[PDB]
Amino acid sequence: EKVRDALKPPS
Amino acid sequence: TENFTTNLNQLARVGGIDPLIGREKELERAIQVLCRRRKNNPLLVGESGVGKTAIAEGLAWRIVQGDVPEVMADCTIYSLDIGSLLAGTKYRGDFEKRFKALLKQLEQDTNSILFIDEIHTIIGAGAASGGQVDAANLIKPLLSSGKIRVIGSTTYQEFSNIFEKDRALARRFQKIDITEPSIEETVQIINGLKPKYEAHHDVRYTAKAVRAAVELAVKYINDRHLPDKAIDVIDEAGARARLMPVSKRKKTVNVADIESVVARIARIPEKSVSQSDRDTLKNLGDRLKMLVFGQDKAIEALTEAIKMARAGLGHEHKPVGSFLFAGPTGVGKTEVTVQLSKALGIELLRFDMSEYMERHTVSRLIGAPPGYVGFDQGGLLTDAVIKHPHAVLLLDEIEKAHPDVFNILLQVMDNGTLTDNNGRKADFRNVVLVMTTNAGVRETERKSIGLIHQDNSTDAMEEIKKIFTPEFRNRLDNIIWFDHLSTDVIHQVVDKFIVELQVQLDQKGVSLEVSQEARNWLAEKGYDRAMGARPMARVIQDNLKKPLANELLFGSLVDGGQVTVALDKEKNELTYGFQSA
Ligand SMILES: Nc1ncnc2c1ncn2[C@@H]1O[C@H](COP(=O)(O)OP(=O)(O)OP(O)(O)=S)[C@@H](O)[C@H]1O
Ligand SMILES: Nc1ncnc2c1ncn2[C@@H]1O[C@H](COP(=O)(O)OP(=O)(O)OP(O)(O)=S)[C@@H](O)[C@H]1O
Ligand SMILES: [Mg+2]
Repeated sequence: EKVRDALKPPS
Repeated sequence: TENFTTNLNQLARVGGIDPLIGREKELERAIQVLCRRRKNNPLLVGESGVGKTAIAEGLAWRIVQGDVPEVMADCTIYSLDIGSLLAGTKYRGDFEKRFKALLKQLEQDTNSILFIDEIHTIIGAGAASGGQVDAANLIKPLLSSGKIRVIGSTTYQEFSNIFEKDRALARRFQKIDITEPSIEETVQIINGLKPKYEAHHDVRYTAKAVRAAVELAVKYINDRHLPDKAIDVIDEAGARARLMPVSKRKKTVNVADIESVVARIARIPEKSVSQSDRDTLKNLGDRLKMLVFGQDKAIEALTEAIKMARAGLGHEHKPVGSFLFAGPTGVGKTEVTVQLSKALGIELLRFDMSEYMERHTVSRLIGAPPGYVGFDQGGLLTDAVIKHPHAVLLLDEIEKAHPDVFNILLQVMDNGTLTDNNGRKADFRNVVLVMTTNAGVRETERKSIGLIHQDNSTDAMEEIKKIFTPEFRNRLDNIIWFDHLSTDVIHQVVDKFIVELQVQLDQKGVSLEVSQEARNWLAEKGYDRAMGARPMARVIQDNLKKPLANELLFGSLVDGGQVTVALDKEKNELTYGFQSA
């Protein structure tokens, strides 16, 4: 259930 | 990438890394793998505490010292902290860029080795948000090429459950098994590390103290492995000196202090019994004889067995004592065991075996019910002894229990160790095992059809043979046959119940006085050889407790007052004087 998340900035 | 990695060579040159004594065979094999054209990645797999990380880190200590082949000289070993690689890799590609940067440094120099402790953690570390691009995938191609050398360290459990699942990664790594050292080579390890522990605690260790710490730990500490199992004592022994006054043996630690530490770690009685214990031990027979009468043979067996164990003549791997108490009703089979725990001030582990008649209930002693998904996968008997290694184990009415229980105790009495389904082993070397059985009670109660009455004590023994298997009975120390209570000891038994009554009465504030003639009258009315001592309690309850109860509640004893009991010879009935206040 616990999953890591990778984000990305717009620019 | 200096933050993520640490140079063992630099760390070893200044502070030290607890040098690696021996282990020449393992290091030679590791260096052989590191000199391979391809797949030159050794993996140090072993149990915990077997020096897996001392070999990899020790290799750096040897390099600076120069005790390595010329091919290994000038090599730098770097230890990877995966926690720092994944420190701030929130944005996509931070981990891959960060991790790949580290590999380029290793490939560029080509004379650097990477040490990854707990290597099983790179199988799912920061791969992606539901992605399969993990660190193991990023290192895999480089490992096969042979451009970089990586030393791994992982336990057997982790290597099989996790590392072995990735067959591709396991292929690259050459498993180098590490084995627990022997007693002789182990003392050499402590001698080499001793200078580091002596300086830290400002103490000195004797030649015999080290030999004893190793041998004693192996004997008693069974949940650890030898290289570290023997350093916990050494390390803890020196700490004791610091806590003690500066003038109190701070300079050196002797063999006596070492055995003290082991006793605390294993929660077992220490050797060199104090004079306090001796007084209690010598008086153990007399104290028990004041609460249980007519069973001196049983008390002698229990006390003597305990004395042999403390003296150092006990069984090597068997328990302190395994006994089977068979006898008529109310003869003190369970009372002597219950009072033994109070005399020794140790926990009583009383298991009623009438609740284990079913076969499925025997799995609870060494495990959990079939198909239990929770966490409590432990056994009542195994966990009890683990919590209380020094205790009295009482299996009441064991004959009622399923025959499987007997098979469970064969290793308890022959080897001293019972293992749970999980695989952990319990120690029964200090737990006094006492069993009680009422086998052949009907044979004794009934009377033989003949002119001459027959003693059916032997019939019970034959029944014992039928119920218990020969293997189970051979392991037992001795089968004590309790005997019927004679008229002489019954007088002592009545005195015991009377004092118990007085203790209950003291709280109410009333003092009871019973004449000697009255006490004898109680014995004659309630004496029953077949029924033992329990009828004596009932006659006292019906005669003494009943009148007192009504008076205490309904009048003349609400407020504490003295009581006196006397016997009327003419009437052959007891008398009482309430005498309130
Ligand atoms: N020469 C030596 N041989 C064996 N053990 C040593 C030696 N010198 C020190 N030790 C001890 O052994 C420990 C290392 O035990 P290892 O079996 O390598 O396990 P580890 O690196 O702690 O990893 P785990 O706990 O097994 S996953 C050190 O932390 C010391 O307590
Ligand atoms: N030898 C004895 N000396 C003093 N009290 C005794 C003696 N035997 C029995 N009693 C008392 O009698 C009661 C029962 O004693 P137990 O030891 O449970 O008897 P037992 O014969 O082992 O019982 P079972 O039911 O036959 S296993 C308690 O109140 C004991 O204190
Ligand atoms: Mg009993």
